[PDB]
Amino acid sequence: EQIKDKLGRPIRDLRLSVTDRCNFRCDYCMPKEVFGDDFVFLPKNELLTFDEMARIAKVYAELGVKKIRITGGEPLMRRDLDVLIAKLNQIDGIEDIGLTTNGLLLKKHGQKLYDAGLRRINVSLDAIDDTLFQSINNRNIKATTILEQIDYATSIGLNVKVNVVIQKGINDDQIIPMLEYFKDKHIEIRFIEFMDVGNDNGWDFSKVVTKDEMLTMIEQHFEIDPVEPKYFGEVAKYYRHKDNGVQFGLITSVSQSFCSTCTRARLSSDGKFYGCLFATVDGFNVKAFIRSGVTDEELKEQFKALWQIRDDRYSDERTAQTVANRQ
Amino acid sequence: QIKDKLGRPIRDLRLSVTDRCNFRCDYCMPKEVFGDDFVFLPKNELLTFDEMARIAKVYAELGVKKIRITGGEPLMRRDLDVLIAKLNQIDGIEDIGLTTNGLLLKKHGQKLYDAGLRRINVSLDAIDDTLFQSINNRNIKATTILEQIDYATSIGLNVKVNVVIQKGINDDQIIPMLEYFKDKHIEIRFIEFMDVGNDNGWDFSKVVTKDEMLTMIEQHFEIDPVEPKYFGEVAKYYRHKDNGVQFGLITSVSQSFCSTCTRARLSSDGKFYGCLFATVDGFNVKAFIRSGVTDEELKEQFKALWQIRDDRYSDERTAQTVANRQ
Ligand code: SF4
Ligand code: SF4
Ligand code: SF4
Ligand code: SF4
Repeated sequence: EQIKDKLGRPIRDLRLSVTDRCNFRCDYCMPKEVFGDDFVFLPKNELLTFDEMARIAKVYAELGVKKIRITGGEPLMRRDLDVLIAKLNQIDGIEDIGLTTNGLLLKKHGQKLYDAGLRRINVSLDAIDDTLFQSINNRNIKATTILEQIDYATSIGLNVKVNVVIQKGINDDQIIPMLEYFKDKHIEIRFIEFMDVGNDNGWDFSKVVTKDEMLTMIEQHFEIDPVEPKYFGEVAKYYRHKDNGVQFGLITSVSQSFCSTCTRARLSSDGKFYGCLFATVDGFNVKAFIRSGVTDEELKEQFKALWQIRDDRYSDERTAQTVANRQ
Repeated sequence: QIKDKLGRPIRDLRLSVTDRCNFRCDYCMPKEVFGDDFVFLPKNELLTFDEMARIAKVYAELGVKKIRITGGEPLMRRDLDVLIAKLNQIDGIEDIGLTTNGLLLKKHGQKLYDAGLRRINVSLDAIDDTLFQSINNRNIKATTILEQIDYATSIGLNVKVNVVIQKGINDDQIIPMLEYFKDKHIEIRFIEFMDVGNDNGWDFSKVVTKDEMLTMIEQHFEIDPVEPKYFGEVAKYYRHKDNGVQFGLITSVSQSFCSTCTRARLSSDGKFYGCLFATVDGFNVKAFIRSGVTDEELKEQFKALWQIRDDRYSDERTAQTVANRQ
């Protein structure tokens, strides 16, 4: 029931990638140069079905999983996503189901999602200036559009948090406007440090605004009290606006790596297992495993086996290398 | 550049130099355990200053740049100045530190300075005179150690103060001690208390975390964060907005830092440990060296001990505590 990996970390979260498609082409994720006109995405049948996803989640739930986060791609591009949600909403032990999206399709699908049980979403928005944000998504989408979508999602009863990845030299200046806009809207926003491994290969701080620097900027425009961790392994450092009372987080993904508390399992859109967001090599083929015909007991012992040999710790590895890189 | 099983390099050597002490702290060398009964290590079963020197030279070639002298109380070791001198003559040990309870600084502090000591850390767990004797159990007033800190400063020694905080015992010293050392222009640091429970996770009942520590301080003081002085700096630093004196908070438990841990350790009886915690007896350096061995062979041996190191005791606890809840 509680299974731990080789670093003593229990399994708690399941990340389900639902598609390899996206409606954006953001330079650090799906740059046009690689996913341009030529690129073949997965054939529809090479994706896991909703039934398969639900059966996988049922079994991980028996091994201690309690949260599932839906990702892609842009998840909202996957047709009938609401059916997935309904089926995950029927699984004992799963207490939270989240989704992250760029939000463009929230007016089109939000209600169906909500109807099937979706209550929380994370929206990725890397800027609030329209011209900057188009330079980031590369698909001519205005930030104003996404603001509108966020307000729709809110209006229908979704709780919305925003995630912002900051790259020094690109969206530095988005921090204060975005803090402001979402303080107004009583919405929790979170600024994430950019992860970029140089040639050495430790962390490339060239760009890279750390939590510490970000904080220096913030405190000059807003008056703030830190907010004590709700629980023990909690990733984001939170701070409160004295006003008001509205929270925002800072995610020290590079300056202060958190592999020691990382309880996350991942299934990719092509149905393979990964024990870390980074991975150069193909994972165990869960998809082909279950398609060969297997019992639930068989699946469960395989997921258990996969977690018990997990020792991923990519960021810590980059931190140790970075330190070693001071010869 | 030699690295361990977690890609951590060797950069720091901690040289324990005695097993003796002039205090008898309840939490460390209580009179129950180390009474007047106790036979400490005989002179001859301690590493000599020459083997220590020898071991530093070799570690230095594997990348060690810093040496911290400890023990129980380092200043009870014989002619500590002669060791400090020899260590100071090795390329390329850049730094030598020493942590003491400070009692003997008026006695030995100039000898040490003359020899090359420039930096020290004084352990002081209280500033209140009554409380403090209840801890050190040898009738030593905090004020006595304050005075030693002052003398050490007067002769050029750069001083820092380490306070470990336990919840039921120490709490109320945070603020007075920040006030006293802010006045004197001395960096003080408050360390979180490490203590494992039955379930083998952290025990927070005796902990005042960094985060809670900061709420007590921000009330009494006007404060700014201070950017890490370098990636993976351990102590979180803050400064008084007037004045400009910095203090530190060390998050032992609320945030394990095993991933940056580059510390090799040698005990008073001459054993190597890769971690401050460690049940089993460590590889016996004193017995090795004392047979017939060359520098190249010593180095090979240290190089091998380090390449096989996987210690991460605090992360282990951290992960367990996450597993326990629940
Ligand atoms: S929207 Fe998200 S998934 Fe799509 S390219 Fe941008 S970062 Fe990637
Ligand atoms: S780098 Fe991988 S192992 Fe570390 S916190 Fe991120 S997902 Fe977890
Ligand atoms: S002074 Fe230090 S070594 Fe001596 S008993 Fe106290 S804590 Fe232990
Ligand atoms: S617990 Fe051991 S490995 Fe971890 S930082 Fe402390 S001494 Fe180093």
